[PDB]
Amino acid sequence: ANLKQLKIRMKAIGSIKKITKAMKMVAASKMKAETSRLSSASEQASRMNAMENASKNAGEILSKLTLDYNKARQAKITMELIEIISGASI
Amino acid sequence: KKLSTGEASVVLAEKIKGITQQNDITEYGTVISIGDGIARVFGLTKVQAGEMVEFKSGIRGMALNLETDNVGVVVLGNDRDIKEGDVVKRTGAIVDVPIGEAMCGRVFDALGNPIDGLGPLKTTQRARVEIKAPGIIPRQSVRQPMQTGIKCVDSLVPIGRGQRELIIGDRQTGKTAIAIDTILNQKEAFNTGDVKKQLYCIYVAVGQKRSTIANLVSILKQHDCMKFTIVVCATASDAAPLQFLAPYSGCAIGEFFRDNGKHALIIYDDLSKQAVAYRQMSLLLRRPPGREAYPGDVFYLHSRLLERAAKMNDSLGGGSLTALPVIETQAGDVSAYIPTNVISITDGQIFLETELFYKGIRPAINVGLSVSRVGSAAQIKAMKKIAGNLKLTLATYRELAAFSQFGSDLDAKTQQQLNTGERLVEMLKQNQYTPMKVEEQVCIIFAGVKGFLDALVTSEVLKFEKKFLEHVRTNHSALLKRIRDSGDLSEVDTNELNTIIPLFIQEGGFKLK
Amino acid sequence: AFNTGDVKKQLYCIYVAVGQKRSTIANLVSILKQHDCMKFTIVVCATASDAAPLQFLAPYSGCAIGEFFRDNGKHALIIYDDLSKQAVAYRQMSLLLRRPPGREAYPGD
Amino acid sequence: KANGQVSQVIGAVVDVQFEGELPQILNALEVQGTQHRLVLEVAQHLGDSRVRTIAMDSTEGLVRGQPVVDTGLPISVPVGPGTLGRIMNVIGEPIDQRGPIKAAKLYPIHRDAPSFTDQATSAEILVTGIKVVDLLAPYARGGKIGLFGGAGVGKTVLIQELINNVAKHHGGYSVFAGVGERTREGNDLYHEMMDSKVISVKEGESRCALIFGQMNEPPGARARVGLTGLTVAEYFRDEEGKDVLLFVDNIFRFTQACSEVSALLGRIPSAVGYQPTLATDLGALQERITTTQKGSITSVQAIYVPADDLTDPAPATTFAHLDATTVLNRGLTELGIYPAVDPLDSTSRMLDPITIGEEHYTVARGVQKLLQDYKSLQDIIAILGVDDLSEEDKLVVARARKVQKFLSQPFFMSEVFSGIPGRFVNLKQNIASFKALLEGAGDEYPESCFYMKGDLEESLAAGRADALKS
Amino acid sequence: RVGLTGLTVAEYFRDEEGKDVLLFVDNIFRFTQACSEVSALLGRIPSAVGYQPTLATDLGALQERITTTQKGSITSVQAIYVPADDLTDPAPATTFAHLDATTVLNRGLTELGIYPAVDPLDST
Amino acid sequence: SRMLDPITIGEEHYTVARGVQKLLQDYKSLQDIIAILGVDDLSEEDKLVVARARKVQKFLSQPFFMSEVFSGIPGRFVNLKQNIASFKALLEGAGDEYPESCFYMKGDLEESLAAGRADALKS
Amino acid sequence: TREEEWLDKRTKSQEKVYFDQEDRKAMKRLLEKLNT
Ligand SMILES: Nc1ncnc2c1ncn2[C@@H]1O[C@H](COP(=O)(O)OP(=O)(O)OP(=O)(O)O)[C@@H](O)[C@H]1O
Ligand SMILES: Nc1ncnc2c1ncn2[C@@H]1O[C@H](COP(=O)(O)OP(=O)(O)O)[C@@H](O)[C@H]1O
Ligand SMILES: [Mg+2]
Ligand SMILES: [Mg+2]
Repeated sequence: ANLKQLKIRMKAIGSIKKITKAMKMVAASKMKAETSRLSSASEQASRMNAMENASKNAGEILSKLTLDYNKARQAKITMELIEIISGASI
Repeated sequence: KKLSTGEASVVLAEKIKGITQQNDITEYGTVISIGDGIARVFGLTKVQAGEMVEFKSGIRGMALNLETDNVGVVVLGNDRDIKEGDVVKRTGAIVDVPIGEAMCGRVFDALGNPIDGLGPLKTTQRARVEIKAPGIIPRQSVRQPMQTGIKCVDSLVPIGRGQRELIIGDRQTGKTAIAIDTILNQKEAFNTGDVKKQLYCIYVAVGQKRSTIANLVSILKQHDCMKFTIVVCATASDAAPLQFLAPYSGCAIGEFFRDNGKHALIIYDDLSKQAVAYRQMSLLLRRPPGREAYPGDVFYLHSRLLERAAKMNDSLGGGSLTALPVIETQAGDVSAYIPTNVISITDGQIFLETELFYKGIRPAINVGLSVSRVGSAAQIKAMKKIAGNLKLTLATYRELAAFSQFGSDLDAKTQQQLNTGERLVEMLKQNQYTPMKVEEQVCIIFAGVKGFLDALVTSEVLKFEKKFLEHVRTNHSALLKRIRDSGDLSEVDTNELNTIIPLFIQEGGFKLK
Repeated sequence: AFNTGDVKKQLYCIYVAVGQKRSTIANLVSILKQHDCMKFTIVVCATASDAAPLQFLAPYSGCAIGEFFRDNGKHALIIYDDLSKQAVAYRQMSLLLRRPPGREAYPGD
Repeated sequence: KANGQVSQVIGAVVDVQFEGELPQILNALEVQGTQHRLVLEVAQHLGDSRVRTIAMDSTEGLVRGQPVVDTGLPISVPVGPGTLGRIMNVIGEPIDQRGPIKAAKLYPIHRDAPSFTDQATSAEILVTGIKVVDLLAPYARGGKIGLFGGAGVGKTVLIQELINNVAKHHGGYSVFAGVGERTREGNDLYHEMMDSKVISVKEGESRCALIFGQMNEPPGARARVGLTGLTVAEYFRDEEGKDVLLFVDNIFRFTQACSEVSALLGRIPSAVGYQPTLATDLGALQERITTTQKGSITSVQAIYVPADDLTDPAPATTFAHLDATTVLNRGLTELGIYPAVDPLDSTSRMLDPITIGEEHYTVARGVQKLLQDYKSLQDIIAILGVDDLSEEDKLVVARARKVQKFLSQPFFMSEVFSGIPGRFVNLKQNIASFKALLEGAGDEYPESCFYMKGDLEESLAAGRADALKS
Repeated sequence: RVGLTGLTVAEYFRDEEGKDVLLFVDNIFRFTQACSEVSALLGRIPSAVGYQPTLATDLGALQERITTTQKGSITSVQAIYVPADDLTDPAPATTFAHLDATTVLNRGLTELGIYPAVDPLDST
Repeated sequence: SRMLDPITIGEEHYTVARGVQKLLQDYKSLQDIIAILGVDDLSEEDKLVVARARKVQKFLSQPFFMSEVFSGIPGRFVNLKQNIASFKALLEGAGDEYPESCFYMKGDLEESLAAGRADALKS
Repeated sequence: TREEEWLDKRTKSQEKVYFDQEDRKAMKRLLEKLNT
C-alpha cells in the first residue's frame, strides 16, 4: 500500500510515541516534587498516566503498521519479479 | 519449438551444399550476431570458459556462455567495431593481469594497461584473475590491526588485517572519504621504514567518472601517499565486463603481496555498481533473472571475491589482504538484495547515516548498527580497555537521547550523562584528510572516558584535541613513543596522563563550565 | 457566447467517452440538450463493449476533429474521459499482439 | 544504390534485410520513397544479413520491401557557428524555417569519450546570482551540474534564470538541448532568447544553438537528440578552446526513450522496467560532457524524479556523474518558498574550505545545522508548542525561519507568477548576509521582511519602511 | 547439499551405532538461500518473494530425515536468521513449521554477568 | 449513487444524507489521534461530533428478517419518511442525551428513544 | 490515516501564532527606536 506512505506514517507514530514517553518521565519528576510540596500533583499524575497509555497505544499501532509494511514489501517484490518473468518468457 | 541461433542460413547452406569445409573450426570462430556488446559465435570449439578471444579488428572478448551450437561472448570494448561475419581466434590463455612492486604509483585499466601515461610498465610476471580463495588451514587468526586513522572506527569498529569490513551507506555520506583517509595513515611506515606495518593500498574504481579519479590521484600525489598505492579504474564509459573484472584484477594484485608475506589493503568503490554490470551481461545473455533482475549467482560473484581477503599463516609468509567493499543504499534500507548478500558475506559493516551528516557528525558513523566481528582482537592492548567503557557510555546515551530536548525538566545524574555523551560525540568528530596516529587516539579517548571533557564546553572539545596533542607531541614524546612501541598503556603512563590533562585544561585559554 | 454573436469567444466542446456505459453518455447528452448546449458539442463514444482498438483511437479521432477548428482560426475544447481506460485498451491490444510487456503489463511506449 | 529493404516494422523498431556489406552498428540508414526524410539507427546484427534499427521519425507509412540506403557513417550533424541562433533537429534538419544550415563539416554524434590523461579537471566558482546555490551548493566552471526535481517544482524556471544570469555576458558560446520536454516551453525559450538578444536573425551574432527532441517525437529521436546537442558542444570545445554552456532539459527522457524500445529490441526488462544498459547508455553520454585540456564545458542538466522517488534507477545512477547537485523539494513550494532548493540534500564537490573561502564553508555549515536542528524540533513543537521551548530553542526556531525565508529569491523569469522584479545577488553580499543572520543581525526584524529579497540591507530597509507605514 | 552431507554422517551413527546424535547447522537460512539460487539458475520461475517453488519440500527433506527412531535419535540445533526481522517471511515461516523448541540468546543477560544468554520467557 | 441529487430525490433527503456523510467524515478524520490519545484534549465541538457520530453509526445498523435466526431479534422495515425524520432529528440533537446502545439494531428513532427512556427510567 | 499531516499542520499553526505576535512586538520596538 505505497510503502513510502506507510513508512512515513510509521515514522510519525514513532516520534509521537517518543515524545509521549519523554513527557511521562517529566510528569513523574514533577509529580514527585508536588507530593513533596504537599490538585497540581493530581494534574501531573493524570498526565503521567495518560502519556503511558498513549505511548502504549502508539506502540501497538506501530507494531500493527509494521506487519502491514512487511506484508506490502513482500507483495512488491513478488509483483516486480512477475513482471520481469513475463517479459523474459516471450 | 521456435528456433536455434546456431541454425543460421549461411551455416545451414554449407551443409546443404555438401562441402565439408569449416576453415579450422577449432580455435577459430565466425560471428553470427552482435548486439548490446554481446556477440554470438558459431564454431570456436576447444575454447575454455572464461577465455579471451581476439576479433578481426583487435578488440578482445570473454567466452562466458559455451552453448551447443554457439558461444556467447562479451566484447571488451566498443561494440561498433566488429560486424557479422568477422573471424574470432581464441588467445589460448585465461585472462591474467601483471603483478609486482613496480606497479605501485600507477593508474591501471581493468586488464593492467597503464592509462596514466607515465610510460611502459615493467613487471616480472602475471597472475590469473580468477582463482580459488585460501582454505581453512592456510589461514590464521586475525590478531593484527589495520589503523584507518579514524577515531570512531579504530576505537568502536576495529579492523584487523585479513578482515572484510563493509562500508555501507547512502549517497554522499563520506564513504570514499574513509577509504582515502585510511590510505593516508598508512604512509608513515613507508616514510619511516617499519616494514612490519607497511600496508600497500589498492583502490578499485567501478562505475566512476574519470574526473573524480583524476582528483583522487591528485590528492594522493599531493599528500605523497602515492608510490605505495595502486588505482584500478573501470569508469562509466568502460564496457560492463570491465566493471565486472576490475575487482578481481585488483584482488589478484593484492594476492601477490599476501603470498609473499607483505600486507595489502584493497578498497572496492561502488561495489554495488559491479553487480549492475554483471546483471547487464547476464540479462543480455538471456540467463534467468532473479530478484531485482539480478542473476541467481550474484551472491557467488561477491563471495568468491571477498573470501580471497585472508590472513595467511606464518608458514606461507604471514601476509594478509584486507578488504573494504563499499555499498550504496538508496533509502538507507539494508533489506535490499545486494546489501543483504554483502552483509552476510562480510564480518562487520560500517553504517553511515545521512541525517548524522547533516547534524554535523562527520564521519557520519552510526555506532549502533556498525559492528565488527573480530572486535577487540584487532585493537592494540592500550585501546581495548578504554574502548569498552566508551561503547557502553554511547549505548546508554543513545538510549537517553530520546529525552534530550527535555533536559532541565529531568532529574540530575541523567542530564549529566547526556552532557557527557555530547562531549564524546564531539570528540569522535574528525576532519577530512586528517588521519590520526593510534597513540594520539589513545590520549584523546582517555581524556574523554575519564570524564575530564565534562568541564569544557562542547564547542571547545576539538580545539582542546588539536592543542593538547601539540603539547603532548612536543613535550611528552617519550610517553607517545612507549605507547607506540610497547603497544599498551602502562599504569605509570596512565597516571602521568591523568595528571597533566586537567592541568592543561586549566592553563589552556579555552573556557570551561 | 454562442447565442450572442461574439465569435472571438466561441469554444466548440468535444467530449470523448472512453470505456463508459452507454447509459451514462445518454444521460449526459440529455442534460446537454436540456440546456441547449448540444448545438456546439461533439460526443465521440468508445464504450466498454466496443473493441479495445476503438477505445485506443477515439481520443486521437476526437483530437483530429479539433485540429480542424484549430487550423481554421477557431477555438476547440476537447475533453478526454479517463485516459487510464485508453491505456488499458492499448495494453490489451498490444499484449494480444504478443508484444513484450512493461511495468504493470503496459507497453513500453 | 539501395542494397537493403524493410522486412519487419513493429512500433519504432525496424528490421532490414541486406544483400551484402552490412553496415557497422550505429550507422544511419535512409529509407527511400518517404514523404519526409526517415533515418534508421543500426542497433543489432541478427544474422542472415539482417539488422534491427530504431526509427527517428514515425514508421507509419512504411511498407515491407521498401529500399533502404546505407550512408556508411553514423548520424552526422552540422557543427560550427552556422548552428548558432538556429533551431535544429536530432538529424540536423532546420526546424526554424530560416533555411539550410551552413557547416564547415559534419560530425558524428557517436564518439569515444576523452581519455583519462586528457581529463584536465579544474575547480573555479561559478557565480549564478542565486544565493542558496552560491552558498550551499556552489557550481564549478567546467563541471557537471544536476537539477533533480519532481513534477512542477521549478527546475524549468531555474534553467531559464541560469540562462538569463550566466548565458548572457558569457564570452563563449552556449548550447541548449531540450530532450523529451513539451513544445510550448520550446517556443517560449526561443522567443525569450530573441528578445534578450541572445539570438538574432542578423548573422555573425546569436551565440547560442538550440536542439529539440520534444515529446511529440517518437522514441529513438528523444534518445539521440541529446547526443546531437553534445556533439555541437564538443566541436565548439575541441576546435576552439572556448568555454561552453550546455543546458540539457530533462535528461531522464533520454533513458525513458531507450526503455520504450528495449523490449522490442529483445532485451529483458530490468528492475523497474528500464533497459539493462541504463548505466552504460547514460555513462557514455556523461563522460563526453567534461572539461579537457582544449576547452571547458559547463553542463546544467535537469533530471526529472518520477513521483518524487529519488531512488529510481535513472536519477540514482546520474548522481555519481555530477559534480554539483541541486535537489528541489516539493514541501517548500507548499510553504511558498521559491526556489524550492532543499538546503540539506543539495551537495557540491566544490563545498571545500580549500577551494572556496573558509568563511564561506563555515557559513554554509552553520546554516545547515540551524535548519536541521529546526526540523528536529518540529515534532515536539507540534505537541507542546513554541512557548514550552527554552530560549535557546526559541532563538534557533526564530533564526531558522528567517534564514529559510531569506533563501527565497525572486528571479526575473518568475515575475509573471509573483509580480516582483527579479534580483541578482553577488557572492560577497550573499555570504555576509547569511553570516550576519547567524550572529543575530536580523533577529530583531520580522521574518516577513526576509522574503523574496536580494540582500540583507534591502530586507532591513523594507522592514523599517513597513513600520513607518503603520 | 553440504547440509545433507552432515545429516548423512549423523544418520550412520543413528542407524548402525544406535546412539543419539546432535546435528548443528549454521543458520538454515543460507541453506534455503542456496536452494533458491540453484532453482533460478535451472530456470524455474521464482515463488512469492523470490524463493524457489520447492522451498517447503527442499526444507522438509532435511528436516524429516532428522527424527527419533527405534535405534537412536538425531537432535538438531539450527541457527535462525530472520531477514528484515520479518517472522512472516517464507523461509523462517516454513522453518518454524518444524521447530519443536526455540532458544533465544539475549545480550542483556550477558551485560548482567549471567553467561548463559538464554531468555526464559522468549524461549519456548 | 447517481440517484442522489436534489432534483430526483427531495432536497430534504439530500441535505440529510450530505449532513450524515459530513458528520461521519469529520469523525473519521479524528480516529487516528483519538486512538493514540483520548478525546479529553479534544475540543468541545469535536467531542460533540464524536458522540453524535457514534450514535449515527450505530443507528445505521438494522436487524433483517432473514438474519433473524442469527441475532434472534425481529427484523425491521423502515419507510423512507421515517428514515429521513429519524436522521434529521438525530443530527439536530434529539437523542444525544441518551446512551448510544439504545440505537443498536433499531428500526426507527422512536424505538431507540423508548429503549433509552426505559433505561433512564430504570435508574 | 495520515498522522504526519496532522503533526505538520499542528507545527505550522503554532509557529505562525507565536511568531506573528513576535513580529508585532518587533515592529513596535524598532518603530519606537527609529523615531529616536
Ligand atoms: N570527515 C568529513 N568532514 C567534513 N566533510 C566531509 C567529511 N567526509 C566527507 N565530507 C564531505 O562529504 C561528501 C562525500 O565525500 P565522499 O565522496 O568521500 O563520500 P561518498 O559517499 O563516497 O560520495 P559518492 O556517493 O559520490 O561516492 C563530500 O562533500 C565530503 O567533502
Ligand atoms: N520561482 C518561482 N516562483 C513562483 N512560482 C514558481 C516558481 N518556479 C516555479 N513556479 C511554478 O513551478 C511551476 C514550474 O515548474 P517547472 O520548472 O516547469 O518544473 P518541470 O520542468 O518539471 O515541469 C510553475 O507553475 C510555476 O508557476
Ligand atoms: Mg564516493
Ligand atoms: Mg520542464
